[PDB]
Formats: sequence, structure tokens, C-alpha cells
Amino acid sequence: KIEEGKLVIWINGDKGYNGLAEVGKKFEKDTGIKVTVEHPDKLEEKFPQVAATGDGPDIIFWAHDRFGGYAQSGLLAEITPDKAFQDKLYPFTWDAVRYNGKLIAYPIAVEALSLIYNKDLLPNPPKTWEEIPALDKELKAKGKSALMFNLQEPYFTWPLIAADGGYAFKYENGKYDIKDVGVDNAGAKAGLTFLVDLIKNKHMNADTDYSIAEAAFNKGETAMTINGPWAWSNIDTSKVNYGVTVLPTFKGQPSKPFVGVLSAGINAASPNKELAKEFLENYLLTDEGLEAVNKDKPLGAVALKSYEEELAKDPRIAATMENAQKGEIMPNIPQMSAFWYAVRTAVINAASGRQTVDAALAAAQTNAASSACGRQHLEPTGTIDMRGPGQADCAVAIGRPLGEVVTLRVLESSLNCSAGDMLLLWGRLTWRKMCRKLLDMTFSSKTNTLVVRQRSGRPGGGVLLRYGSQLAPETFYRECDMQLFGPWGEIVSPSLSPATSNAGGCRLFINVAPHARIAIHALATNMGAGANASYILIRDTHSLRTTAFHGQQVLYWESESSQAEMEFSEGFLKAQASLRGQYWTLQS
Ligand SMILES: *[C@H]1O[C@H](CO)[C@@H](O[C@@H]2O[C@H](CO)[C@@H](O)[C@H](O)[C@H]2NC(C)=O)[C@H](O)[C@H]1NC(C)=O
Ligand SMILES: OC[C@H]1O[C@H](O[C@H]2[C@H](O)[C@@H](O)[C@@H](O)O[C@@H]2CO)[C@H](O)[C@@H](O)[C@@H]1O
Repeated sequence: KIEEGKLVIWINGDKGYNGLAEVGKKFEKDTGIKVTVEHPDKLEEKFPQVAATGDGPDIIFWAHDRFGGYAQSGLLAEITPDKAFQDKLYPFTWDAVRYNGKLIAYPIAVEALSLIYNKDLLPNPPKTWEEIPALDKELKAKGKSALMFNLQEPYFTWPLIAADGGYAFKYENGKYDIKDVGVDNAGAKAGLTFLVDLIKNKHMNADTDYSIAEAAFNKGETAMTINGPWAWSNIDTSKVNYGVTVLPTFKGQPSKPFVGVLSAGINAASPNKELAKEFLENYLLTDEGLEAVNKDKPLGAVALKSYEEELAKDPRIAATMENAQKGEIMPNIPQMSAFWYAVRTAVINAASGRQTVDAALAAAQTNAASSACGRQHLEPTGTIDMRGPGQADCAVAIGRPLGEVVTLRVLESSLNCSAGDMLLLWGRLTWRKMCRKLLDMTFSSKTNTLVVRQRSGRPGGGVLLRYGSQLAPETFYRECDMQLFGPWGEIVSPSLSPATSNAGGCRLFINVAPHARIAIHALATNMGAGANASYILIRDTHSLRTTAFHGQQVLYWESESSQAEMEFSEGFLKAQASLRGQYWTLQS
């Protein structure tokens, strides 16, 4: 699907592709072979699907974090340089591109977020994070902002969360303990509580972007931004007289920015292996080579010992290297993907004040754990990557409270459609089944629950989709109806006043994770002394078998579904009876 005697490359748009392409053109002249350099959007999420097919580029450039999943996926080919070549590079960088004791990617440069500040507006920058909100006011006065950086990507926000506490995948016994990540630790929660403070206290817009912030700082609208070596190239062309210093310090600790190693991976399917090795070792990883690239957009600390000794002189590096030291290297594994999406949501959901910092991180912590076919729920946003799951029968449930509805957008699709692969959005009052053109089309529940089966036999054939919630466009649940739907929990009869709306008894929806049944133990009182009147009925939402409870005391009942609801009789409410108990799950 890729063709021979020619190299294709996917670098990130926010890096020097013009400079690289220049190296490709000198390579094209001396070698005599074509070099094409694309920079497609979302290439981090897209290269997998496209190389997984056997197509994609001959080379790919990305920070070493994603490369472990790519290696695990079988997409990457084993790079095997001579001791003579390996000795020209900081062996620390080789240690970032080594999966299962195999090198999978050529290391190019070490990046890390520094603090960039306008020397003009700000002569001395802040030492602490804590002294910015004061500094914002002191710049609101002058009609300005102290700090603007991308709050969408987590890479940027992470340093402040990880300053005090906050880790991702512990290093225990010289390995990453995937069952033990920091995310929901008081250090992280306090670190994220502070970011939320600044948005709350109107110092940072809850939705700044990279372009927004890159332009706001470059114009001089804002005093500080947070960015890596690639960013300077455009700030330079704004004559801002900008500084690059150490990140400010949270709760006494310094900020801990993740360290990226830009690494150039070679595609499993590439019939041009020999050339890629020839291009990167002989041509790109050379002082003459790396200069060209650093020029268009600065690389920062380079893998090449020879050429890194020079940049070390410029203090923009030194600031970065000093920031690199305070922070930790990026885990070079697959579960990074799970980790990333989990945090991005945790930021967004809680930065959009639709999630408590605790609630957001706790959800994010559990999200970086096992398989994707569990249950999502009580998350404004969410990114379910059901691609290449263990069962190709990946069912997953979403749950917001009453008064809300669920949005859903498919982001990537690698389903067979024809064999029988398809999606399925079963709802209370919704139902949709699809394949074919499901890409980039918005779907909607009409209610607070939603569940999404994925029938696809292709081992790595699954879909990646993002979801959200929205305010009830109409609303029609009569308030008193409550919604409790967790792994397990408490049960209380609701009540209402003698007048209000007597017609229609309240219900109680409890929807749980799929392929799990809900169990109800509960005891009810105040019923008092044909079957009379005033009772409680219970059934699964999509079943007609309703077991009622007439003049009862203690009651036990099991679902045969994730979805369930029990209804309280208009009689039972008018007669003022009450019920309490617990509910649980996990039984298939
Ligand atoms: C789903 O459709 C794909 C189309 O690619 C089918 O793959 C084909 O398999 C048959 C072998 O019986 C041949 O037509 C080719 O090997 C494949 N297609 C092409 C164009 O090469 C696949 O078989 C279908 N799923 C099922 C259930 O068979
Ligand atoms: O989710 C955060 C994101 O962080 C990194 O992306 C960085 C990247 O390291 C830099 O090389 C450059 O591309 O800027 C990005 C931030 O927008 C990880 O490489 C990536 O996997 C991760 O998703």
C-alpha cells in the first residue's frame, strides 16, 4: 500500500517540517530519491488506523510517549544502529525509545515546557504560582492578563498538577505499575484546585487554545505563556523581547513538566526500511541536518551529543533543561493513550465547572486502568477508545443526571460494515444502529442514560468516539423522579407535598454498567395495616415483567439488565410510606 524508492514522513504541524523537507531535498539531490513531508492534523490518533492497514508513511515523528503503543500494535519496525552511531547520542534518549528491550524509534530531541514571559511588561517574573492572581489584578488595572497557555491539551496543565504530589504510572521495581498512577492524589487535586481557582476568579478563560494563547502572547496581550522550543520560532518574528525561565512553584514544590523525546519511528510495512535508516542516521541526525530543522522551529535539547554542546550555550535551552530536570520523563508505553484522554477530560470537565476537582480526577484515575468495555458515566465529556478491544463485543454505558441529554461524535472508524460490524446506541426512548458513514456525525439520547454496543470481528477493528451532555431542551421527568446508577449504592423513597401534582407516582431509575445485573435489598415502612392500594413496582426498562410489592416489609429483587427502574405508587405517596435499602451489581 506504500511504494518503493521514495520516503513519506508525518511530522507534527507545530514543528519545523519546512526545515526537515529541506533535509529531504538535499537527501533527494545526493541520494537521488524523493522525500515527501506531510503534517496532517491528529496524526497521533490517525497513524495507528492507517499503518495498521499496512498503508501510512515510511517515517513518523512524535514524542516517545505514543511510540510504545505503536510498537505494541506491530506498526513500528526495530531500529538497530551500530555502537558507533548509538555513541553519538545521549544514551538517556535511547532509554526513552526502548520498548521490551528493543529500540523502536530514533531519538531526535528532548523537549520540556519552560515559562515564557514578556521581559517588557514583566521585568522579574513570579517564583510561586500563588503570586499570579495578585499579578493578574495588577495587570487587569493596565488592561492585560498575567498568563495565557493552552488549557485544552493536558501536556500544558500537567506541570502544575504534578508540582506537589501527582504522578502517572509509578516506577516500582524498575517497571511501570499500571495499577498505581497518581492522578487522584491530594497533591494533584490541590494542584488542579488552583488552576480552577484562576478560571473561577476570572484570571484564565476556561477555554484558551494553543493558537489563542500563541497569538495572545505574541501580540503582547498577555504577560506569560507556557510552551516548548517549537514556539520561540514565531515569538522571535514578533520582536517581543521574551524570556524563557524556570516554571513557577506550587505549595513550595517546583512545577513538574513531562519531558518529551521527539523520536522518528519507522513503519513496519515500509518497503523502504534501508533508506529511512539511511536518511535519519546519515542525513537528519547530523549537525548540518539538525541545524536546518532547529532554524524553522527550534528543536531544543537534541539527541546528537556533537551538536547539543552548542545549543547548551543559548540560555533558552538551559531554562528548558532546568525545567526538564524538575519534571519526569514521559512513560514510553501504550496505556499512556488511556492516561492522556482520562486527564484531558478531567481538566476540561472540571475547568468547565461541570465537575468537582475530586470527582474529575477520581474518574480520570479509574479511566487509566484496564479495558474500555466497562461503564463511563457522570462525566460532562468523555473519550471512549473502543478500537481493537479484547472482545469486539465492546458494550459501554453513559449516565448523566435527570434534566440532561447525551451528545456523541464518532472520531475514527475501522469497522468492516459488510461482515456485520456496526455501532448501536440503545436509549430509554432512543434507538439507532449504524456503520458506513458514522464519522463526524453528532448523535443524541432524549434522556440521561445511553449505551453503545460495538459488534466488530476485526481484531483491531473498533471506533474512537467523544461524547458530551447538554441542558434539557424541553424537560419532562416531574422532578421527584430520582436517578441513582453506580456500581452499588443507597436507596431512599422520595416524597412530595399534599398538593403539588398528585397525579402520577415518582419513579427511580438505577442504570448500571453493561453485562451486569442490579440487585435490590430494601425494607419499607409506614404502609400500615382485593389488594387495597399504594404499592411499589420494579422492572428492567426494556421488559414487561413488573414485580409489584403490595403491603410489604422487606423486599429483594434482581434485574436481568444494566437498565432498571422502580415506580412508587401515587397511592403509596398519598398514604405517606417510606423505603430504604442498598443496591449492587457485577453478576453476569
Ligand atoms: C467483510 O468484507 C471484507 C472486504 O474486504 C471481506 O474480505 C474479503 O474476504 C474474501 C475471502 O472470502 C475476499 O473477497 C477477500 O479476501 C477480501 N476482500 C478483498 C477485496 O480482498 C470479508 O470476508 C467480509 N467479512 C466476512 C464475514 O467475510
Ligand atoms: O495529551 C497531551 C499530549 O502531550 C504530548 O503532546 C505534546 C508533544 O509532546 C509535543 O511534542 C508537541 O506536539 O506538543 C504537544 C502538546 O500539544 C504527547 O506527545 C501526546 O502524546 C499527548 O497526547
